[PDB]
Amino acid sequence: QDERRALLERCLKGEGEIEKLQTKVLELQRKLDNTTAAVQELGRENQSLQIKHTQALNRKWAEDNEVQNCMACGKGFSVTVRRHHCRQCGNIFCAECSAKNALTPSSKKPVRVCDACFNDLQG
Amino acid sequence: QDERRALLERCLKGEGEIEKLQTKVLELQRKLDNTTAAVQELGRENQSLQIKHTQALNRKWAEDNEVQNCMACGKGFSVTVRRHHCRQCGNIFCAECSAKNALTPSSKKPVRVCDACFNDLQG
Ligand SMILES: O=P(O)(O)O[C@@H]1[C@H](O)[C@H](OP(=O)(O)O)[C@@H](O)[C@H](O)[C@H]1O
Ligand SMILES: O=P(O)(O)O[C@@H]1[C@H](O)[C@H](OP(=O)(O)O)[C@@H](O)[C@H](O)[C@H]1O
Ligand SMILES: [Zn+2]
Ligand SMILES: [Zn+2]
Ligand SMILES: [Zn+2]
Ligand SMILES: [Zn+2]
Repeated sequence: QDERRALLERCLKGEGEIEKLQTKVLELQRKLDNTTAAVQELGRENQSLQIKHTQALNRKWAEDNEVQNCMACGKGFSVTVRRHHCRQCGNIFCAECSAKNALTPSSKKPVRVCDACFNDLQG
Repeated sequence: QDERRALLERCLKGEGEIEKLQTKVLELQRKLDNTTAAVQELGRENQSLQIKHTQALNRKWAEDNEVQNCMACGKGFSVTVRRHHCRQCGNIFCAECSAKNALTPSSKKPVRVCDACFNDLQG
């Protein structure tokens, strides 16, 4: 009589704690999936950055004969299509791929830079 | 009686399943806490690289008026203690803290750089 009246309580209360726990689990799962996806994107991004920073440090003024085409548009050099350098990356380009001058740490007066390095300086 | 027997079981099984679920809840929390900690850590890392990167992509030839001391030894500039620039970072140094020349992407010939940037460009 009162025996089953209390067992139902224990049971009903249990089948209820379960439903709650299960919900908490689907919850933490999604949040885990969410944060896991982000920490992985950070791992890739950190390797991407360290690598680019490294490549930016090796930068050196290129030797003319080593570059036969504009490092930006691929145009070939000749007597009519002369060489120019970017004071930022040290690469060689035609005049149309280095028509802009910018303020760099190498000179007080703006110097020649390629389009890529120009936009990097944020201006 | 068979009714009382069944109920007890229903309940025991319920208790069994709850235990499993509670451990799982704590497992997912442990993992979510570790990942959430790893996220903030790697995030600060990439930010620091962004900072160092943006900090370089904003360096210009420092104005002499805005630098009253060698960016390296604090040595103050005078009529005799002249100002000099490092072509890699654009900062100002005394002749003693910028007595070295190195190869940069800004010129074909070695240019004046501070001790830092020299050894920075691996000597
Ligand atoms: O006059 P030229 O014979 O074209 O010589 C070129 C110029 O001196 C370019 O200077 P610039 O970058 O200031 O144009 C330089 O970057 C090239 O390496 C040289 O081949
Ligand atoms: O000649 P001075 O009167 O000292 O003028 C300084 C020199 O021209 C320095 O050239 P340098 O770095 O190539 O020596 C330059 O870095 C400073 O900005 C100038 O104020
Ligand atoms: Zn070109
Ligand atoms: Zn460039
Ligand atoms: Zn320097
Ligand atoms: Zn000094």
